Amino acid sequence: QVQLQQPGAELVKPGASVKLSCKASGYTFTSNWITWVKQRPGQGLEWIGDIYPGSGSTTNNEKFKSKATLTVDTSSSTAYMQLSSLTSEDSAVYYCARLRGYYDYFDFWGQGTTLTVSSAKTTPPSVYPLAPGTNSMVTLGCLVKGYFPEPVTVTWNSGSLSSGVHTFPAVLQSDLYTLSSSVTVPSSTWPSETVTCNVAHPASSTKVDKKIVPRD
Amino acid sequence: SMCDAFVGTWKLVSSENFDDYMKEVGVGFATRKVAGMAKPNMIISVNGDLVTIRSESTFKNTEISFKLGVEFDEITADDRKVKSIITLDGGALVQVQKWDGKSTTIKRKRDGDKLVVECVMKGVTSTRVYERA
Amino acid sequence: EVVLTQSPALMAASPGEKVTITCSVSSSISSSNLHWYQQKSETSPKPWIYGTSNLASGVPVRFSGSGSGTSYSLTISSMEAEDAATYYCQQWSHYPLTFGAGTKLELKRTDAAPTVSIFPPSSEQLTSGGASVVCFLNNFYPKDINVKWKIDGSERQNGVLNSWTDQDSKDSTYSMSSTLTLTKDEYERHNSYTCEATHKTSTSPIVKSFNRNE
Repeated sequence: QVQLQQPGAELVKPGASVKLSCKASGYTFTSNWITWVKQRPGQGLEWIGDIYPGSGSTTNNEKFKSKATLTVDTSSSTAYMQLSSLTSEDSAVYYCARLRGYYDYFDFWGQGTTLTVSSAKTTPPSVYPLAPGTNSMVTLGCLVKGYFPEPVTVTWNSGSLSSGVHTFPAVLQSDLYTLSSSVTVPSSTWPSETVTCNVAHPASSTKVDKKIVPRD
Repeated sequence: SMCDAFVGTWKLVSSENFDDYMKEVGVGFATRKVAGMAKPNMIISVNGDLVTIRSESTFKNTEISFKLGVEFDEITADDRKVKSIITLDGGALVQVQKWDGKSTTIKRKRDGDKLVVECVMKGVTSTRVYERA
Repeated sequence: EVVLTQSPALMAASPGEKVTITCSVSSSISSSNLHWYQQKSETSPKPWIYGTSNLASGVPVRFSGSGSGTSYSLTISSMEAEDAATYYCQQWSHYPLTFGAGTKLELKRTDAAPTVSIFPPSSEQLTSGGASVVCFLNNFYPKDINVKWKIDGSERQNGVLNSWTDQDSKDSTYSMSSTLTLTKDEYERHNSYTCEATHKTSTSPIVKSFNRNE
């Protein structure tokens, strides 16, 4: 079947350059334009360029002239987009797509490559518990702070407590990530029955547990 | 004989209005771009009542084989799914193509030593002139 | 540049209901080059309708597309739960290739008030040196809501960070953490910490608070 393969995520320092790939298969590579689309979190879709494998000719956005440069290797059946002089503004998901002739719409898409440009450095999370100071139902939480890489996997009671959990999406505060998780449990359960927040950060191989101890 | 004044290998000498022709055909910017890189050689050949036109380029090798008066399906250079019918009248080959409720005409005739192809869509006329290879 | 303006930026519809988005153009395009894509959860967008009205492989029959000169549109005959998604039109008749900004389609449900919860800095964090105050605002509809932090009876916007979950797959509500980051020293200056939420359901804003030493 028709498929474009992009790596999942890339990490590069500011000021450096990076070259992203879109490997094609399931159709004759040189017969279709390949486009690149940038998407930032929250924001909509941005067009960078088109390349015609087989010729290597390009059409480009005037907004991305300095930044992006499109090329191909037909032997490999791959498309490449090189970004340069990287800043935080280049942290986004980059989609490559196959374009369909006459009409000129994108019928096939690669998963994005989530590019992250940051001063970096594998840092595990600090895990803090959030107890109250309520009701039939009691909300608790934990704060997973300053962890860089991405992702983290927050679970509660080793997965036991699942529905009525909200693990919120992380924000970059400076050059680290922070996110929160909220669980709700019955007052009959807690504090007598313990609640623990289990956070696993693959990048540092660290798995941590915080018993939510009260003051309430 | 048959249809023998068209038979041969032809090479493009001059094109005019072709991009605009494709704008009227509804063809997208990317496809119009590739289509205007290619300056193909048209190769014609007749066996019995079946004529064949082969637009042969680096980028795309198309080939239509048609009986003449008989409707046939075609994928055009610019990537349309069309129904075409080809007629011979007054020394000219008139190809009509229909798709998505639209119709265009490709008329191929001789001038003298040269072969002129005119494509017509909603009063945009393209004119390509080929000479012999 | 051909500017595509998509109307309702944001839209709510209940299963069964008829739905129309418009994509409106600043200048003439060829209907054959106007396309819609559907994106869910910011994963790879999908081709939905091509050439104004065509409809991509495996796209259901309830969807249709329409167009004419000034405006194009996308219609669902009858809303389904899986149709909740963000839909972008796009144009490739003329350089540059442009997109519209999208219209998010959410699922409509009954209004629901938020559960507000405020959380003081854990002694672990204080010991470690920082001080993050957290307020949860959980399971509410619609997505529009104000979160105000007051310290000792006066608004603090400096250092507030918010975070919104995507529409819940089971109950179609939204939730939010709002986090206040302070230096431990400034935390120890003030005593009363108050998270105040204003949401369409209630007139009176919901006020949760704590005192640094109770």
